Amino acid sequence: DKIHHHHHHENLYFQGMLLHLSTWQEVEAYLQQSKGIIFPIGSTEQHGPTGLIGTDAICAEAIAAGVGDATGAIVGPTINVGMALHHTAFPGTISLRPSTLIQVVRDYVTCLAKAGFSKFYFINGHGGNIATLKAAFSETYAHLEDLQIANAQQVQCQVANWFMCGSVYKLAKELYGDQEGSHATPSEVALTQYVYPEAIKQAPLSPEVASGHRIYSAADFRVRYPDGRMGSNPGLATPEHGKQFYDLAVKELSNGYLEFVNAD
Amino acid sequence: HENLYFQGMLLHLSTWQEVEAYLQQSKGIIFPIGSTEQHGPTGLIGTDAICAEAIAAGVGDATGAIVGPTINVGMALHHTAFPGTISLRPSTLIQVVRDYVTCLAKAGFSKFYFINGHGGNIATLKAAFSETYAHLEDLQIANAQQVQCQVANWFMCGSVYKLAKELYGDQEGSHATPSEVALTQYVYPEAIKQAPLSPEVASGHRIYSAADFRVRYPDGRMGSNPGLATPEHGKQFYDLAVKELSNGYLEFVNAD
Amino acid sequence: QGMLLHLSTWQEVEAYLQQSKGIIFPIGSTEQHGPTGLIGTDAICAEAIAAGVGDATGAIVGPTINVGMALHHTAFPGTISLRPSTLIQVVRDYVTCLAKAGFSKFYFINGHGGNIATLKAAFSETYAHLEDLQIANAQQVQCQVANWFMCGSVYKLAKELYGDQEGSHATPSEVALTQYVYPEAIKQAPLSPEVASGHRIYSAADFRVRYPDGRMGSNPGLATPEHGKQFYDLAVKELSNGYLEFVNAD
Amino acid sequence: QGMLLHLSTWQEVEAYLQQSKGIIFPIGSTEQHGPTGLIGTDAICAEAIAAGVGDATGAIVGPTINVGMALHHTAFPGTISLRPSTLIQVVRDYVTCLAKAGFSKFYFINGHGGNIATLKAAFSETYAHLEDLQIANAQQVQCQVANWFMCGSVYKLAKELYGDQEGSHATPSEVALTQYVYPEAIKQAPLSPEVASGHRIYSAADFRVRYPDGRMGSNPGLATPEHGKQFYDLAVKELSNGYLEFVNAD
Amino acid sequence: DKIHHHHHHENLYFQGMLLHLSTWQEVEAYLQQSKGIIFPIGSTEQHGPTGLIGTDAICAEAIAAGVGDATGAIVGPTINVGMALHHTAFPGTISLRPSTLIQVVRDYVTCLAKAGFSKFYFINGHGGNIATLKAAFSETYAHLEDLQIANAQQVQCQVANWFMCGSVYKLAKELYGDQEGSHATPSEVALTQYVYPEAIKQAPLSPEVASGHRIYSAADFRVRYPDGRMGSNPGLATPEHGKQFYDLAVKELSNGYLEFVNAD
Amino acid sequence: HENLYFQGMLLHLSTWQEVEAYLQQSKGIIFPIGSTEQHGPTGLIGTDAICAEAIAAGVGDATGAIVGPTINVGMALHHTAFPGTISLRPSTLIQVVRDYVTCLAKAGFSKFYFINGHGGNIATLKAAFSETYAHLEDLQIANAQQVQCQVANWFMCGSVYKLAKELYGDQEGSHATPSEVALTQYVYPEAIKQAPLSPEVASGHRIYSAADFRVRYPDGRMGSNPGLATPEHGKQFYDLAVKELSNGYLEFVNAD
Ligand SMILES: [Cl-]
Ligand code: NI
Ligand code: NI
Ligand code: NI
Ligand code: NI
Ligand code: NI
Ligand code: NI
Repeated sequence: DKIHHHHHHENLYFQGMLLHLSTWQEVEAYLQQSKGIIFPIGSTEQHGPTGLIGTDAICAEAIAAGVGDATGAIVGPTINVGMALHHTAFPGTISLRPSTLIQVVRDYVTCLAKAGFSKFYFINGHGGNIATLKAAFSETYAHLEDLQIANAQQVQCQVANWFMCGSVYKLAKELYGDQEGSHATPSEVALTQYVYPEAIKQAPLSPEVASGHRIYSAADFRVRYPDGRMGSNPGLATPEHGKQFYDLAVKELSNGYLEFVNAD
Repeated sequence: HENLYFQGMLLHLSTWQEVEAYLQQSKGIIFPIGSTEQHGPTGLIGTDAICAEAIAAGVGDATGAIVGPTINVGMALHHTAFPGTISLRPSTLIQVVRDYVTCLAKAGFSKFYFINGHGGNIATLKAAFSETYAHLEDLQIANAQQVQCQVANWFMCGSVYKLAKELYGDQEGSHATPSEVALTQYVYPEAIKQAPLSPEVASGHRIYSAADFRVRYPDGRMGSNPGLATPEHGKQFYDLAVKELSNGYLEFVNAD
Repeated sequence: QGMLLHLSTWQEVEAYLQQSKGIIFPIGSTEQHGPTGLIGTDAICAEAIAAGVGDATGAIVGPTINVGMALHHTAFPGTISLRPSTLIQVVRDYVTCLAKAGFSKFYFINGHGGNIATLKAAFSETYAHLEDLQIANAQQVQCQVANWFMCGSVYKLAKELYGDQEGSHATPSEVALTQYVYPEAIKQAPLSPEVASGHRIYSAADFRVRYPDGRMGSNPGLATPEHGKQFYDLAVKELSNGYLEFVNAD
Repeated sequence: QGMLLHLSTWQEVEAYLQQSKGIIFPIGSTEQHGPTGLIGTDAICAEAIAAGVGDATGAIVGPTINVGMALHHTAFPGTISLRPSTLIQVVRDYVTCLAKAGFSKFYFINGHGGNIATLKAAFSETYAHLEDLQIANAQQVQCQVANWFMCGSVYKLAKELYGDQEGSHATPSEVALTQYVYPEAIKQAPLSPEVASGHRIYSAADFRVRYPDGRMGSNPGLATPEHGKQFYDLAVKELSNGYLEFVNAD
Repeated sequence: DKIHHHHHHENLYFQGMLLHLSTWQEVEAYLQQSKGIIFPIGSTEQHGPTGLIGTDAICAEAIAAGVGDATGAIVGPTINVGMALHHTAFPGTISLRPSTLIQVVRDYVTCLAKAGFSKFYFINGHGGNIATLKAAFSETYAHLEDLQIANAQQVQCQVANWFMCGSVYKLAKELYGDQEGSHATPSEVALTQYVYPEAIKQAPLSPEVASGHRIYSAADFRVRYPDGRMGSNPGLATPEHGKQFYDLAVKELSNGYLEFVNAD
Repeated sequence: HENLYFQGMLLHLSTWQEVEAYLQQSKGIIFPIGSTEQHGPTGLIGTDAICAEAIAAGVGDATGAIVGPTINVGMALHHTAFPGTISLRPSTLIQVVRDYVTCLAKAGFSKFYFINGHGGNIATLKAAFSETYAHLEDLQIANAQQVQCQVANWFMCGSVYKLAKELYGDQEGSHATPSEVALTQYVYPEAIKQAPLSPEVASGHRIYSAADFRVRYPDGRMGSNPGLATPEHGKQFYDLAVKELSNGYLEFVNAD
């Protein structure tokens, strides 16, 4: 079909309750039952010769829709561009400054907190967002207090990193060992291959890959990691492994969301 | 029978090496930009992002453009008294646009075509374009003088305005319009909403604070009867918009 | 009838606020207007029109915003511009101060097309800020921009007198108005026969490549001060009616 | 001799820049000046003095910065103020635009004491910004603020005519100068015999508690326009000499 | 003595080479030999009934001076106020916004990078600074690139958290067990008692202490942790334990600084 | 023989419960604010922070004030062409001051006395005070109308200026002065520096860009012979400053 030609993506994403496919009256009705909302947050950045530039957004989005569906949580629109400053020496990377992302998060949370949302669960696909997100939460809490927003004291934000789930790390170790690496990992590439089997990329991977975890300026990054991979053999990925990572991430983060939303 | 061949690509479904190859033949990129805001009793909160994203995909598919990820939240401050609206400040959106365009300009992109679904974004976007040009000059980005941004508003296309007037007349209105709701019904037939619509609807175009807005427009509609929308009409709006914006994109990217 | 804020005492502004909540700001720009045009053109037009509207309506007229969003003209010497982000914070500051005192109808009489997008962005920023601050009248505060050069009567007279030679910048209509206001500062300079048509505006460096003498499509040699008085009187009449329709609306 | 930037073409500014790198900005404020003082006082004084200095020196005079840092006066209706942070970004924008064109001696003729600290902060911010941007003339760019009310001759005449009744705000010297410039706008209003002495300025709410009619220590009833002309002529002479010593220094 | 009445502090702090006790010519001479600089970073925040409001700054400062002395590193002036937004419901807490701290770090690093410093080792005493600091580094790298600062590509920042040293955690476990907690910990209080034996505080500690690690708004924080402690029995601290923590932290972070400054 | 009794306390050496008790009797707090900047061939980079911090400690010790932690980096942009200078932008320092004062004002502090060692901080600090008052009003902080900030510059004390003129005459100068270097020698006798000082020193008070500053003042001095400094002179400056600022603090905190 002309409009809808990513069928695996559509099966995974168009489940549960998306904010974008709801009316304001439906959101008002939802808010009688729950004050929780899930934001998928990723990145638009290089993922080596074979990785999708959207990998982090693709992963977060797909898992978030799954968690929404499993928990009854409303799922907001995906934050597609985050803090990816160190990947800007590769073309197609888009990044905000940390200071810009903090203001974006502040704006999102303030609008929704005024409506009565108080449990904000960010399902994150990009390690580089973690620090800025946590900073943004702190900035946001102080802003809500300064505004004397009615529910300010109740408003809570948490980031859940799908790639830090214990079930996910344990499977990646079992399948890929010390070739999982830190960026353009076979686990995340596996997941993208499951969501978008039509976009599986064929490209050579140099047989030696730069290792280590050191990340400074964009210019330094590309010198250290010339093809953009850190330590990783994404050629071990399969869409079958991808489904496994999807199912583990959704199960573990459904429990995590429910523990969050049900906590005081 | 027919085949389906897509000219362009989603940035998100491309590798850095595919982007590099692309920049050898073109310096253009399309961004769909919408909004997450109330659209009345029957309208999707995502309407403007859905319309932008679908049209932008169609234009990419007909022209060869790389299409970037959808900017899903925009300048919707006057809609914040209805739950589910998310808005950036204008000042925040200026810095987001500045950040997007600076990163891609450094890579050699120079023609940024924003396909917009929300009239509230227009002023802030144009302001962002001016701010960005001056920033690119300040940083002495190698291609700064060649970098061009344009906003194309699907709902201002002459063929769209004309078809809306034929189909809906004075019941098109200004917000939660049957033409935009019709497009969302075509795109997502299984998300078509049923709710009551009061027969009298507040008219006029005056928009100030969020709290004033909800008093003037109690259900969220401005002048509109989105109950007139059909997915069949939707397909006509899609086609008209994609044609016109495909020609617009190509006229822009090939201009000096 | 009308008063310049600058020529009023605070006690007079207090007395004014018992009878009206409206204030007019002239907003222009400091930018090149071709070989014969004044760098202050947009400020001059806006200031003079706003004074006349004040006189006709009894409105209080604030001080002229002389520097606006003119970034695309900075490749010509004498241009002064704010960043859009700066002008947003300027407008937010102006309106917050005056909203706190009781003003709630802000009518910006604008002389520069480059300001419009940034002003509309500034309005939206300002409404959310007044709500954040819980300013007493926040919900009633309204801002409107009125562009003298988009008045129906002004556009019509421009089209009748100059046709396609009006163009988009350094226009004979605005130059005519400035000749009327400052007959001592009427400029004579060469005007190359060739002038770029089209409306494309990007970086400042690109703008001067496209529009080498600073004009966009215009023949400002057609301007006379007699035409200038007609534009003045027309803009004052139409924006006097616009101001009153605004301040009396709900 | 001197030219208003607003009444010049870009070609005239280009010709000017072959002979001089200097520009004068009048900077004032929009704020209460007691029962008899004009809200535009500081702008009016600065604008008029700067015009006269331009005439005497051949300097180009930029458009008047009409709204400055007047936050402590916002409990009185009609005050307009920028935040210091906003005024910093305004000055940075002005000077960056003009430095790029070749201007390198920026002489700010100031009418409001409240601006001084923010202007000096703005200068320092601006120098670092021009260095960050590697603007061609960055190292040569200099800004100076000249406060007409701190001119030695002005202070002296004020002390001779008014003594201790000069005070610190809504002063007879500044009011005299405004009567001279706008004889049509001379105000009459009651002036309570009691007026607070002392110089303490904190929040806007505290300021109006301390200075209930807006005056600080002043008897502006002493002002005449004849005194106003003396202050005008003195400020023009001293700041004409100050401008020339500035533009000719290394 | 009248001017100098904190003698243990002075013995620990006035060693090695402090930037503040150097001329510009001495700094120029230093830069021929090394491009590294240590910043102590702490916080000004409540530390329970018995903890010093300066604890995080006191700890970072004292350890940084020790590391400077052991390594030959120049030690910059202490960043006394950081990101402590969640402690503001207790009087005497001072905090920056994350966005403000990012600009502070950007300004410090830009000035020093222009002079030729390229290895910035932040010895941190406050967990709440970590996210904002990492964000600030990223913002700073992109700023240095935008400025085309001569050494931009070489400039590296790292944060080293004294309380996350493996030798420190291992001693705290051995001495305090599960009464170490997360805030106003006996380990950090022990360290302050060693640096400032004259400022040892006597105050009652409620025998039950709120546990858990959840931190949201300042208002929520004080409800959760009424005396300001998280999980901790700082009454187990002694100045003798303090010396041990000081010596372990200096040894481990001297190795960490040397590994950092000597790395490519 | 003599005893030493200190009236006030360092905020850093106090508990939150001691601060609460203190706020029952006083709403005053002192901040030492200095700078990290070159001070010529013989001057400490920390001079302004050292002088502020020592004087502020002395004032606390004589008056009962709580003294906050030293603001060690200030507005020193014109000193950045000499290595070891650290400066905030004025705009950054405004937000730092705003953040400090907002947090402490919410706790009930209302008299903020800044003991300053660097003339370059004065303009930015005064600007910060105005910005902060407006911010406190915007936030409707309970004590906003009572919050007062003052800057006291030790080097502008009448008794300090007078003693400097007696001791050093026209060789005091404007930067890296013998009076400030003398105070640092008294405070830190073991950090006294020996380096050559050219007998001719550039005079005048003109300060613009950092690069201009180094051309005008090649060794960093403005008009000064800091070789005249002794720690004995230092003690006199310390004593004079602490007396005058102790009276200043008490006059401020007890004023309406
Ligand atoms: Cl982190
Ligand atoms: Ni990834
Ligand atoms: Ni819409
Ligand atoms: Ni014009
Ligand atoms: Ni005045
Ligand atoms: Ni701690
Ligand atoms: Ni000094």
